Amino acid sequence: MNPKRIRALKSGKQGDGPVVYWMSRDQRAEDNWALLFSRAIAKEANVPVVVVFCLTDEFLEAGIRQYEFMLKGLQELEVSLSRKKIPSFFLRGDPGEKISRFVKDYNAGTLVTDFSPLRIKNQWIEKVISGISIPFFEVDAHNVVPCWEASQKHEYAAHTFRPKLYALLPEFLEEFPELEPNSVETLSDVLETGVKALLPERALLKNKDPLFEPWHFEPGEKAAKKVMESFIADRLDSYGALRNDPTKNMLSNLSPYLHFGQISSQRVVLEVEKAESNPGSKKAFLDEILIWKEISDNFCYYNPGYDGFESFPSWAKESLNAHRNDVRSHIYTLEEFEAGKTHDPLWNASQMELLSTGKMHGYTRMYWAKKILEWSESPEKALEIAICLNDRYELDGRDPNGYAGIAWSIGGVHDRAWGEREVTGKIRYMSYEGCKRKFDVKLYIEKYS
Ligand SMILES: Cc1cc2nc3c(=O)[nH]c(=O)nc-3n(C[C@H](O)[C@H](O)[C@H](O)COP(=O)(O)OP(=O)(O)OC[C@H]3O[C@@H](n4cnc5c(N)ncnc54)[C@H](O)[C@@H]3O)c2cc1C
Repeated sequence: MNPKRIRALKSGKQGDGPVVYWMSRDQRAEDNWALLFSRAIAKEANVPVVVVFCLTDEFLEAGIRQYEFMLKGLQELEVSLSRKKIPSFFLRGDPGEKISRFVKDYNAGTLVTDFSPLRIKNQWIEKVISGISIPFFEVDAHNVVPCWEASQKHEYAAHTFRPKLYALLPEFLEEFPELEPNSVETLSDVLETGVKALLPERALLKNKDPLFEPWHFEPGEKAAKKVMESFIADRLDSYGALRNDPTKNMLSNLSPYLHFGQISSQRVVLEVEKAESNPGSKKAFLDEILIWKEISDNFCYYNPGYDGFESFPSWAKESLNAHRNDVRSHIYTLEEFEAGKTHDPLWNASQMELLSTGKMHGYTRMYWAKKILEWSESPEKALEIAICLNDRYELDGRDPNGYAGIAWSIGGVHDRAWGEREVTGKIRYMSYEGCKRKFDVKLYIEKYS
């Protein structure tokens, strides 16, 4: 148990009651350092470990697709924690008021949470800390190398992050010890009432018939294991050569599970490393799941304004500002962008895939966010438009990967300066003709009418 994984947010009188794990990011029972450390703290005090998960007033900003995925996995997680003699409690309200009241009504001895770098979690922590006196710990249960330990500053490129992370990989890439067992209404009720509130906001194709297709990704820890095994056995060999072809789904499709913490990324990394495949495909996949995923936490953790023009690199701010007054080829409102009402059939196909499946191909994720920059009055409104559609419609959205990916596409964050254009300046450019050379755009457009 590496102590560099756990940080202290409040040092108080170490309480005399159950250690409470505040699940936020990692919604799984296996391979969870926050769950394995809380048990270790529990055993050192002879008190049973418990889990509390808060259902917040911020789900109504997303849709049914995200609400169902999370709650269905929780129903499976609740059963799993029961079989390990850990009781799971679910509260519906403000985490600051709900958690503070809970630790008092149950005589919590120690409080543990998993690590999110997002602004909304720092908001919740501010409230809880001001109303509790027991010690408050957090564990990075989502990154292979803990976010604060990998780097002490914000990195400007991946070629600088890849040595700093791989030099610490032997310290932190290791097997999970098992979760030894211990010595506010039903979830189905909450799913029922939540669906009703969100229902008249459901995305609808034309009229009546809804747009989302929930049969693409089953939620839960067990489904994620089947996904990862199917990727390694069937899709890992050709990852490095086919990841950039949207006509073929040769990606791991792990992001909906990764975002909700329904499978630990290190569990993925251990099995990839031990498996024989195309060595280049292994090299390409490991870079995405270790370098680019864990640098996204670094961007969000070390930039308080990660979702604004303020966090862009200086060369990109200077270039974009010099082109704010250029004429734009087209301008679309958010409502037009949502429905896929653009003059680009490649963009409209990309939007239609997101609406239908809640997951959009990683390659077109760059084209789709750069045309938003090309068709917006200012880069600021483009950042808002890109954030709005991503968080609303992506299964894996509302994630540090999303903001880092969007900041990469719009402001060149973790990228370099390129040849100047109008409107977009030095930012990397992706043309309609360029995508035709790399993959058969005809099938992708037809597949999503
Ligand atoms: C503008 C934009 C927005 C994005 N929004 C999100 C998002 O909200 N949530 C999200 O999880 N990913 C986002 N992605 C990152 C990336 O596209 C997805 O991780 C990936 O496409 C998800 O599908 P996959 O699991 O089949 O990827 P795979 O090719 O199978 O890679 C596996 C994992 O590596 C990680 N990864 C892969 N590519 C990237 C990347 N470019 N940056 C960071 N991590 C990466 C992902 O965690 C991914 O799950 C975004 C990318 C861009 C360019």
